[PDB]
Amino acid sequence: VGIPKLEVDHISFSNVVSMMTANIRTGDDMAVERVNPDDVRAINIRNA
Amino acid sequence: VHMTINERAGMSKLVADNIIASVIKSNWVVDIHDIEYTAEVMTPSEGYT
Amino acid sequence: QHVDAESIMTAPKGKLFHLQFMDGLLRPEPSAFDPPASGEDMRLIYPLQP
Repeated sequence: VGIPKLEVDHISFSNVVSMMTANIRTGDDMAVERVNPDDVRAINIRNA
Repeated sequence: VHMTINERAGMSKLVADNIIASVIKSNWVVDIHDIEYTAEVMTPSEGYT
Repeated sequence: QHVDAESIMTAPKGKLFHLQFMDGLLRPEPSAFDPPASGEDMRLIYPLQP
């Protein structure tokens, strides 16, 4: 029992859902390094 | 362990170090195979250079 | 203030020095994205009074 707030046709003033933080800044970001494969000509392509 | 390494390819310098730090504190015996060296015998005097 | 392990063996019998102990019960842990660590801290002294 309890009709949804929509499809009932009257304006009202209800509740929402929130959070506390700035949320988008932590003082960081994903910090990844990439080690290069050594030289060319010896790299394997044939994995199908 | 008796960890043996065939090639140092994707050795992230952090984890490439952590192995050596584990040799000194866990008696880890590690190996390398692609290294070439021409070491030579030295006398008692004149030590190391 | 930090003392040494060589001075702890030569300190005079009746001279009482102070050596501070770290609490650190409430300390915010690091974020999910940050550089790792490699074989760290070794502690050398412990009170047994307590």
